[PDB]
Amino acid sequence: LPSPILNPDIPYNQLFINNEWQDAVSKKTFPTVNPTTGEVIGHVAEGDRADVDRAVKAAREAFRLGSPWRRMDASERGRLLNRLADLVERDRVYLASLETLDNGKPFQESYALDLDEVIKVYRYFAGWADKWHGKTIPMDGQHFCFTRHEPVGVCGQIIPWNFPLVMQGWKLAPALATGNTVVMKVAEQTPLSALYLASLIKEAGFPPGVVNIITGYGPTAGAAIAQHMDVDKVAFTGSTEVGHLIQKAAGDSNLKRVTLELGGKSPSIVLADADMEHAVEQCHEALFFNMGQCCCAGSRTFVEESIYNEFLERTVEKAKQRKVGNPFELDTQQGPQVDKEQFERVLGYIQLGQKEGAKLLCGGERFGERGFFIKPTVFGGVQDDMRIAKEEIFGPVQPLFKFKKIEEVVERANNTRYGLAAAVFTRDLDKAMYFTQALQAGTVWVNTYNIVTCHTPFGGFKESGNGRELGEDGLKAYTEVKTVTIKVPQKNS
Amino acid sequence: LPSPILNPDIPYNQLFINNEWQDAVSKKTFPTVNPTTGEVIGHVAEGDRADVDRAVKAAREAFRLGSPWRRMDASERGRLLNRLADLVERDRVYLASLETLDNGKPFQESYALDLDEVIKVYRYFAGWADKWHGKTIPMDGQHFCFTRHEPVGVCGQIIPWNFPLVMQGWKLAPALATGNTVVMKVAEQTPLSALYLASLIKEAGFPPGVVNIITGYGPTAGAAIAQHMDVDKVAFTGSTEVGHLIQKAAGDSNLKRVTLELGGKSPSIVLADADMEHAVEQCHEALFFNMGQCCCAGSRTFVEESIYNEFLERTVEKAKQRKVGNPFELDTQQGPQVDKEQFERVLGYIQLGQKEGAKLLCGGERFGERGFFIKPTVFGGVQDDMRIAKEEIFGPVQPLFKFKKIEEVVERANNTRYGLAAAVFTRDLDKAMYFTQALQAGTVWVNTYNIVTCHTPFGGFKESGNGRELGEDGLKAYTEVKTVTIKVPQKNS
Amino acid sequence: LPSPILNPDIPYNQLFINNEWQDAVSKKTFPTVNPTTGEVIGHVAEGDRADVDRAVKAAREAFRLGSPWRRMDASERGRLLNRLADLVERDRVYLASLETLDNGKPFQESYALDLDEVIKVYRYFAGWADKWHGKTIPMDGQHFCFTRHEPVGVCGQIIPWNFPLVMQGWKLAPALATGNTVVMKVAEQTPLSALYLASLIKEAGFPPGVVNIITGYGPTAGAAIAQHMDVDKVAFTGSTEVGHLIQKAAGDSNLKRVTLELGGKSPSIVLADADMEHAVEQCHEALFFNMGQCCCAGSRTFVEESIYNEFLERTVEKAKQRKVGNPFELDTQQGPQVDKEQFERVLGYIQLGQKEGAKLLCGGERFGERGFFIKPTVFGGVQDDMRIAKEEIFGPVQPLFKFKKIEEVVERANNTRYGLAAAVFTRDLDKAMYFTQALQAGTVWVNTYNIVTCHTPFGGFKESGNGRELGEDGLKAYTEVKTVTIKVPQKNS
Amino acid sequence: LPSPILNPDIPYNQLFINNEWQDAVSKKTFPTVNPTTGEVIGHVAEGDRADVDRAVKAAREAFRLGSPWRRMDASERGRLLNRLADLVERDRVYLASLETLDNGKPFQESYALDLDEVIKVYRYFAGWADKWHGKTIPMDGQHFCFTRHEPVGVCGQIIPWNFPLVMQGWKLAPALATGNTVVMKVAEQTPLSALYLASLIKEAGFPPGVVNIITGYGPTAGAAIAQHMDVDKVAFTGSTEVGHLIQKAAGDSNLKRVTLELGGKSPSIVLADADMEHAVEQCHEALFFNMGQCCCAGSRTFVEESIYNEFLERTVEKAKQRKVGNPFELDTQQGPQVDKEQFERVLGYIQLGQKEGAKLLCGGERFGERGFFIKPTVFGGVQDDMRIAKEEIFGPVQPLFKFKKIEEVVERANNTRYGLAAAVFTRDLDKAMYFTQALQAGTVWVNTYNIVTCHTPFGGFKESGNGRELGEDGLKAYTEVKTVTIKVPQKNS
Ligand SMILES: NC(=O)c1ccc[n+]([C@@H]2O[C@H](COP(=O)([O-])OP(=O)(O)OC[C@H]3O[C@@H](n4cnc5c(N)ncnc54)[C@H](O)[C@@H]3O)[C@@H](O)[C@H]2O)c1
Ligand SMILES: COc1ccccc1-c1c[n+](-c2ccc(-c3ccccc3)cc2)c2n1CCCCN2
Ligand code: NA
Ligand code: NA
Repeated sequence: LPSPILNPDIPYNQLFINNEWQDAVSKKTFPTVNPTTGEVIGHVAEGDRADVDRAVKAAREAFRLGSPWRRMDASERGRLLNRLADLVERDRVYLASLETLDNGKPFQESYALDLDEVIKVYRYFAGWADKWHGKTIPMDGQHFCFTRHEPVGVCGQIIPWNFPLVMQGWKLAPALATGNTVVMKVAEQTPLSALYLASLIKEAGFPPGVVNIITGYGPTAGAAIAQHMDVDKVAFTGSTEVGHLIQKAAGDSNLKRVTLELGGKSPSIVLADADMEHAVEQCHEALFFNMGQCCCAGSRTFVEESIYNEFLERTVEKAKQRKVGNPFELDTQQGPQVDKEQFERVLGYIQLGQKEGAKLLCGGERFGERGFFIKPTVFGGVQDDMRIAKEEIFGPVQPLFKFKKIEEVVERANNTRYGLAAAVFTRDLDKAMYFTQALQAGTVWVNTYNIVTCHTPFGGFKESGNGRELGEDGLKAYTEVKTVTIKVPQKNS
Repeated sequence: LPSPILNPDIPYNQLFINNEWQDAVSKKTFPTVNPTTGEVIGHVAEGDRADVDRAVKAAREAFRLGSPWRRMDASERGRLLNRLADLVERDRVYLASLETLDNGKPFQESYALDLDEVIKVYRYFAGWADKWHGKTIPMDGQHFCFTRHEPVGVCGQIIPWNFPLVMQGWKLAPALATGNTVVMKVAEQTPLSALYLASLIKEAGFPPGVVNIITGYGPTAGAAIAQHMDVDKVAFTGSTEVGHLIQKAAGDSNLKRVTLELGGKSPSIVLADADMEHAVEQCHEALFFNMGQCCCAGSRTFVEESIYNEFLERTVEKAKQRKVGNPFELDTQQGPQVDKEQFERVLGYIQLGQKEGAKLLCGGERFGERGFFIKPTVFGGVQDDMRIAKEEIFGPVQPLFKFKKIEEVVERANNTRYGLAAAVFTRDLDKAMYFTQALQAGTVWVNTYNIVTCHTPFGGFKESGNGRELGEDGLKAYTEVKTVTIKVPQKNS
Repeated sequence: LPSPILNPDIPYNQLFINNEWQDAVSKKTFPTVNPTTGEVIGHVAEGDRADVDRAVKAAREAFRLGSPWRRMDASERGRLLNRLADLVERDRVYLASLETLDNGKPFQESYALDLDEVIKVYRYFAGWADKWHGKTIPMDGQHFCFTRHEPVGVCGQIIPWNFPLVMQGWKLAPALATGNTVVMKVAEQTPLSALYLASLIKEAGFPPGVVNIITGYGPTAGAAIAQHMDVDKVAFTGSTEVGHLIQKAAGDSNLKRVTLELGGKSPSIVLADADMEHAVEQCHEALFFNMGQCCCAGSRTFVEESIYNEFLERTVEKAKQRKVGNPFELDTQQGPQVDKEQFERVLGYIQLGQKEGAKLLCGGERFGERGFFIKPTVFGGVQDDMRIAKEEIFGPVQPLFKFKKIEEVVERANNTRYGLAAAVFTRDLDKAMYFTQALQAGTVWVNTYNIVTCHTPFGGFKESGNGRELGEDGLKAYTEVKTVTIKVPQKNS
Repeated sequence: LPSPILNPDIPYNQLFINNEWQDAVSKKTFPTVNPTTGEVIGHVAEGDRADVDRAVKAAREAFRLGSPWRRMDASERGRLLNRLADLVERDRVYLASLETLDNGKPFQESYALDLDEVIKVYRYFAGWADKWHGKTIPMDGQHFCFTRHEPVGVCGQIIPWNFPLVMQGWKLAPALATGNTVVMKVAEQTPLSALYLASLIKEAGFPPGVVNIITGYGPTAGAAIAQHMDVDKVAFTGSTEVGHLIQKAAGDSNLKRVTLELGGKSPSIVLADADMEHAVEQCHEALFFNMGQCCCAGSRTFVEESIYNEFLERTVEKAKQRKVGNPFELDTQQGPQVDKEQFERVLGYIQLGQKEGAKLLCGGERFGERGFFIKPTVFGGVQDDMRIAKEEIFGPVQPLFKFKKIEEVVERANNTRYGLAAAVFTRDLDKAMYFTQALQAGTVWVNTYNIVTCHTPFGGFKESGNGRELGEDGLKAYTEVKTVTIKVPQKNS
């Protein structure tokens, strides 16, 4: 509910390396475009391989035995994370406003959702810093055996544009809690907010080199991180397509540890006994949240025969009702899509939907004639074999599906190489308990959707990812287990 | 459906101490009665304080730093518990016959349920023996910190008669897996099967004095254990009143650790939307299982008012057809109560129910003319103020209660000093999820009853207990935690 | 290093109940005496049983199903704890000054040690609030099984006078992190600091009733808590003597869960290969810390033959060197003892030491003639059979012991009903590894002493206590495990 | 000292698929050679991609939702793994004889070490099967949240020849305990013992297609598994170079999860204050154990300069007396290398060491004239730049290095792309504690070597691996975590 800053000052537009604001070696820059107007907000440094090298070198120095970062109490890593949270909260209006400027998401979402979870993810992992225990192990023989939960080391972190601050949090927070150093490559489309955050990292007191931020393109900077021979781990969030190239690059370089957080085509499933009104609203936001550009979006809405006409009819009405407009307006629900390419990609899929024989129920075209706005779009009578049913559209397009039986809707929902998330809406206990086992997805929701918090481990089955972020389970990926085994004069229980 | 052994060889009738069969210092015996016939089976050693002191010395010595049992690999404690389970399997028919002889439960229970769980509990904890890890802890300062999950030491174990072999296993399996030594005091009513198990403990290869079994009366042998200045821990399963005393003896003697597993007045709650046929059957067996002598018996049946009369009629029907008879007949559903005293107590409670204004619906008197059999009894119209509603009857009496609202039946189910168990029957997701929170009991079942296995932590809220047994959580009471904190020259993460 | 407030305003001197400052029902008060001058600082409310009843009633209302405290996110319990930390830090000079006024400990200790650990313990458990997970359990049959880690409920907490704020932290922080409500009875000798803290609890935003503070006497208020029929748990820190009465009272009342943190006579053990200078200094502070009034104080210093004369000689010199005086002076190392009784108790033990044939090497008498100061006192040639060797003196008296062999010093160190802590000083690996297994104490230190932090579980073997505080292990005592078990239509791995 | 079986019956020479013995689709075989004699033993089926596809279909079907293996109690997966261990015990002499026949290791190794660990690993993981718990998570909002520790699914398992039975067990035991299905590709050099184990898997009672064993070449059969679009996970133990490829095949195919257990150049480090006799013996056996063909072989021996010459002379002495000969002679300490190719490779490295300027001290050529035997070889004067210092020789060659300072030898021990293991020999507490932190390897030993058991997480830093095997930590790679988040009507703590 506070009011935003409509023309924020953007002091930070350079590379953040070893706590110093820095131009690319090449001195090159590249523009970021405000998607609500189509106009150039400003220019940021265009980092390439040579800048990744400087960043990796600094993060390596910060990770070396006896560095300040390695020697500080685990609890001091906690306090630093906690202070960062406090700084984010202090500058919450600014940060959420900058997010809306650069990303285009509504300011209500940006302030009340994104920034809130950013603050929480930093606070949450602040708490884990000194509670991530190893084991003492009653092994055979005259031994004292235990494990250390050491950091894995220099982590390369690559994130997308859909939730810039949140995706940065998800990566930085657990990596820092566990004592790693970071070289992070943020999306080309949304470089600004992450840079203001790096100023807060400096203000918070993190040693130089522990966090380094690189703005630039994916195939240049990013491939440089994935391919780098002195990066111990890459944590990648992005398209399934690019995921394939990251795991390859790891095998091609130095066998760096890999976590992948990838695409999805997540099914919401409404049984006939569900609270209709609630299921229609949840499935509606399941897809339309963040202008359809959420990775775990409910992008296939499956609906039982007995209730499909009513469900369809109310869903259409909700799409038509959703406020589209300037995201700085408090009641805007859908901002523009992120850029020209994403915008045309989505209109292309709308066109494709119709060519394939899917029934267009509303929208289906540009909204207005400035920026990259698209009318909320719903498709009826979609079938499993259609391109719009199999591929990640990543936009405000809701395809509806009809089903009769439980066995059928399980098979159809799981018949995909994706497996990021899934949801069921039902009043019945046994049905809900069965769906939680049957659906092949990293997160299964019951009578809700998109409830991903700092506490909840999150990741794909199959080609939606490899490994888990958030919660206690999110720490494993940032941990290199060492087993210490010591000969003792006598063992006793 | 295997065949029982009737009137079999019973060599073990003495105290098991430091792996040698011994009578009490005073040379006394006491009789044990077959509840089916009413006839004395044999006499058994009558342990008192001087015998307990003997057993405590044996336990203390087997637990001394450097002993075989302390120095042994944790995995070998595993292999021993597993050998024990193999031996119980080999002699399964003999033990199931012996329990039925001495306690009175049907051979179909004794063989298929009791003995199966006994094997499973030695087997389950055999596996925990070498997996119960301490922690490495990234504390402040220039320190390596870790914890050892050491055994507490000499553990006094006092069990009841209702599941003589199961209760012995619930005690011995976790205690030995964590490497303690045991002085066990078996119930006076059911001494025989626990002594035969002791012969297998010896055959398995447990060092002398690790397990020490004592037969005797509670006020002498039990109280010597609870009051002993060299018992490190008491684990007690029995009556709430005796539990009060056990806790007082620990405070009056040596501040030994105390786990208490006490009585219940556990409610089964049947909502309007439940599967009627299933709910009737489940709540019938919740009470009458093991002749109403189960600690977690569903000894109050609360039923929603719209389905009350239907549930009532079906419940009386099912009580009228329960097969009462000789427990060696493979199809007897109900054996005799365990001794004269228990039999008369339950008859007293039937009478009491009638004088309080509760409607007797069936049974309500002795069955037959030899042994200690009671007809399955059901009461209707029961109120919360009645003594049969408040007190643990511990026999074949099923009181039925009527409720209208959710909020009313939670208050009434929880309005008791007890909290061992509870159960709900419903098809509704939301209602099930609310009751699992709202009911104050250590185990809440949904659409089932009495499902307590080696994996499931079991114990009481309020005066139904202190601590938990079974599962990983059952290991905590048998652990003394030692923190070890060592100056190191330089700490790195 | 900041300067203290020498005459702090003491606005809070009443009972804290349901967020309201409150006189005892009786309107009675009792004085607290400044131990450095012998003069009455002021009067606080004298709570008795009737005031405990009002406190318990309020904490019960705050714990009821659907209360604000029970419904708030676990993470909001974290934030509240974290804000409390922030408030303690804000008012750190005041609080540490008030502690020195009422307790008499040096302001350097009070500020740099006590207050620091108070801030950390609140911050540490703030982090645990939303990370204390239960289990999902792959049990036998067609079941979904999991455990809830519910709060145990209304916790009675009774603490001593030696570290008023710290002992309050150790109790409040984990109890609140896990969602319990509290009725706390603080020591009669040191009521003031805990009351200022309760104002911070209110300022932080904790719901009314969640924390209640009672000032008053042990046998009146305190026994009332231990004996209370609606208190679910008592956590007691105090004398072993009173511990016995708490566990009794629990058995005598409602079987409330009991944790006991009791006395000690902890041995430090210096082997011949230890860094002499360092061992002399560590063993010196091991006892003399907090004027000898630390519970885990190294109150028996065992020293190897080859090095005893040198060790003795340097230890004596350190005792004589230790600055005694006004605790508000920055370089004071030893303040006065807490009150007249403790003061004479210690001088009594000094007298007793000499009567028993122990060799007085320095001090042995009052220091000056105002307040309750005692000269640092060391005894040579102490033997295991002397009263000064067996009993908790709780003052600035260091007895030295000589030993030859490792087996011997193990037996002598463990030959006591106490077992709170222990320490060894040695350069040798195998020796250190052996001592960590052999010594029967809840904390074993290697080449240091008194390193107890929020991370490190802490408690007695034998009659030094029952259960553990601090670290992850500190949460178990404040947890009531509930096992939920649900019948499902089909189980799959 | 039990007696081996020479030239025994070997019925199993084909593929094990869906519990039926089958040849390859192409009907081809390949030979296996006895490294002792040099003579062909028998021929074995040559699996290729079409055979793998067959095996993947069998694994996929046994893993389908609702199958016997999915629906089975976790505890029964336990009991099956345990039956398997009983059967391996029954046929222990036959298997130990068969491993010695096919691989060449001494029967004293094969019987007493290898087979013992195999039994222990099936036994250890049998116990984990029903104890691998997920979590209940007190997340934000009106939600019950929990995790399921589901199996990842079809697991491709590729093992080497150096410990044919041990490596098979390290793979199958954890994977089956967590309820996966397996397609295993056994080494071409050592196919026989793994097929006999398959006969016991069938006798134990594992459902069809749960375990599927394939004999064949790496580039065909191995690569079909790593590249298959329906294998969910690859676990690979072998060479670093092949590990690179495995990681690339996963990225190029279906983003299957990858665990890699790769090569080493693990250093043993002997400080001046170490037990000389013990250190010589330990570092000698660290290298020559299993004929120098142990992944974690102590293949660099760094020795403090003050004790260098003494250590050198004693080490050559111990190399000169190692009993080289027929591995059925019970007292042979060293069998032959495994095949022609390995034999020539190691001879090449001996020669290479001489041309680089390293002093040959003993052996350094073929032993005898039949089979593939090499004399124990030691080099002195070795430098870090030499190829024998950098490359994994994987045979009976012990390079000796000289160091002065602590800081120097950590840098040099860590200066490698490898990090499987390391070890220190010292009596000093502080020095041991520093090395356990400072060395970059997944296992650090202190005053021992090669102590890897079922309890101890094992794996590489850097290019020695990704992830860990053995212990509780080894279960994580075989787990797909599912978060389940359910709307509830009211949340209470
Ligand atoms: N293990 C630990 O964590 C730890 C820490 C600090 C102090 N201590 C111990 O505390 C003791 C010193 O403090 P203390 O003298 O105040 O001990 P204490 O036993 O006299 O009193 C402790 C607290 O309990 C109260 N109390 C006294 N009698 C009571 C009764 N009958 N019922 C209920 N409460 C009663 C007191 O008022 C006080 O608040 C020493 O033995 C010391 O070793 C232990
Ligand atoms: C608030 O402090 C305590 C409360 C109870 C028990 C022990 C301590 C304690 C004593 N100590 C001390 C105090 C003084 C010394 C010391 C030793 C040698 C020379 C000077 C001071 C060491 C530890 C600590 N702590 C706790 C926090 C960790 C840091 N240190
Ligand atoms: Na932009
Ligand atoms: Na005072």
